[PDB]
Amino acid sequence: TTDKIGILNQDQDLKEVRDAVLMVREHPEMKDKILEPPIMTVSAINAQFAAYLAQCVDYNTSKALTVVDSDSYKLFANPILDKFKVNLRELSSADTTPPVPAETVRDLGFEGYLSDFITGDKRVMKMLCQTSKIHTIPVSRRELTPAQIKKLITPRPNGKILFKRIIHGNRLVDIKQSAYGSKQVFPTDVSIKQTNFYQGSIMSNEQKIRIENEIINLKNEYNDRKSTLDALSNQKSGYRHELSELAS
Amino acid sequence: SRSIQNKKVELQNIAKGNDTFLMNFDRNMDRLLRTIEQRKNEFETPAIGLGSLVTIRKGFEKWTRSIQRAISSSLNAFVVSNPKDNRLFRDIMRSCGIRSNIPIVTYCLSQFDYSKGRAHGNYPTIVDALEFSKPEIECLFVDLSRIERIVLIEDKNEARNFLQRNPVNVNMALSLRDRRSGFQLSGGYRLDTVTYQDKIRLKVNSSSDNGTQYLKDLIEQETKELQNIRDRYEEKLSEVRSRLKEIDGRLKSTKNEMRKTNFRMTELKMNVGKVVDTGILNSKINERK
Repeated sequence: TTDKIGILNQDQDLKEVRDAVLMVREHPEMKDKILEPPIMTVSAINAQFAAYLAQCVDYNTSKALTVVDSDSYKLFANPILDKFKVNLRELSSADTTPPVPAETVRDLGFEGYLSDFITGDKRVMKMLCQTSKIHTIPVSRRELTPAQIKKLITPRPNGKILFKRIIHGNRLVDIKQSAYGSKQVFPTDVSIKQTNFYQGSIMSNEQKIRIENEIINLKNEYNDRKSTLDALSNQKSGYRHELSELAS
Repeated sequence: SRSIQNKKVELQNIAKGNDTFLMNFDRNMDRLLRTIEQRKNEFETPAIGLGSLVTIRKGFEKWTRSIQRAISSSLNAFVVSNPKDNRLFRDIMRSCGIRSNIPIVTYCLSQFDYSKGRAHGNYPTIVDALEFSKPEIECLFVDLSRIERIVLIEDKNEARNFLQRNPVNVNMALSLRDRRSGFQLSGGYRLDTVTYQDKIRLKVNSSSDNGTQYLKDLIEQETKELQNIRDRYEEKLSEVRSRLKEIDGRLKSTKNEMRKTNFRMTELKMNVGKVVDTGILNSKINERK
């Protein structure tokens, strides 16, 4: 869970991003010019909102560096790509204002936008709304009724849909409108990678509260057993040392 | 070893029980197929839909992995027109015991014209690279994954330049870096490295003995590419080998120093053992005094 240097040891491919952020930290002129990837700075409010941002933002942009101004991308971007194969994102001057305010969004059964459910640097979060377009995707922790889903599927009379991607509870639905034919609309409901659609239940208590934390605990118990083995061995060597002291 | 499995995925149990080439999940695909074939009587629309219905066109066997990586969202989809049939397919899948997540997308089967929105250029598109059994499935794929706006360019720089030239009715381009990963460029500035899936979800027209055997040798060259990787580190492995040689030499030097300290202790013992043992014969000097 720690969005820090420790998260870079989980995957082998993350070593390049680790070396990149390290060399960025060493260079004093690079930290203020190129900030940390959104996986480090941008953090959600809780664990439920963290999985929502991971579904929209791909794995490449989450570990990609940020280039605030276009001046550094012409002379200081080449020393990064030659040694490390990491993605680079340049901050653009595109507007980050949503088409509709948060008032009408709350009237549709949503709590708010995805940009309001994450905390971090302003320059890093600005590109998450321009690349992944999270500032135009309503996010709600409660699953909405399929009737309201079909109402949101129906586009506006002007010929443009209200939203392109909506998030109700945990199911993610992509609203795509056909540009040819009779302008037919069709939903694409995908499941965000997480446990299940529970709401404050016992959280899938088959035999233990977790499935990998039990592996962690058994590994820690093995470490405890070997530490007690080391304890008894050094106690035996100390007893032998006391015997040698009696011999002296 | 996965690449070694990529060598065995083509001739181990293909077309009968291959849980890595055709069966993307537990042994229930044929079960669900027989179930829907025998219970289509209660379905108002046939739920025959999308991986098996799409076949790779000839001359683009190297783009199959890229097409799969791009349209995996629709390769595991079905064709259902009514929400009642949606729930029916759902509970049938739950009863037949399918553990893999099978997404569903509702759509009314109807053919239309999409030639006005196809990709403009001299490069072949996914539509020309894909063979569809029915035009309805082709129209559904065009509406879902916009395959008519994606081109196929082998060179990465060429595809990047073509995307930067602002092409008409083109959103993204596919590139072939190797047989394990691919380059998916969008807009000519966003470069993303995607990994090809190990399990294939697309049918190939050529046989598994002659047309595919040539592609099997390409996988063997990928093992040599990984053999180059493991041999590139062998030069780095020589560094840690020399390092462990140096540390065992230092261990031998410390053992020699320990032996020298033992010799020093023994000679100090033999020196101090004869200090005041018997040389206290002072009778002569007492007589002298």
